Parts: sequence; structure tokens; C-alpha cells
Amino acid sequence: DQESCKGRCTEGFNVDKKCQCDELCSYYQSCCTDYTAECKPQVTRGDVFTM
Repeated sequence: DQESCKGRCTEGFNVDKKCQCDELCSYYQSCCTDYTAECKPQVTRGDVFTM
């Protein structure tokens, strides 16, 4: 069995969950398997305003 960020990206911190798919995971080493390319918080540029 396996999962990904789809439905989880920046959901917010709750350390009981199997993925810390959020802003605080680096402090707990409990993040998604590819956080920095799949779950990384918004970095808006001028042409995207949606979550």
C-alpha cells in the first residue's frame, strides 16, 4: 500500500497522522516521501491564486 500528496498538500500539522503534509514536518522528520516537490506550500508568481 502507498499514497501521495493528492488531497493533502498543506493540510496543517497533526503529528498523529502518517504524513505531516504541511509547514512543520521538518522539525519532526515525519513528512510526505517527496514533500519538497509534491506537498511544498504556495510560492505564487503573478498568474496563480488557487488552492
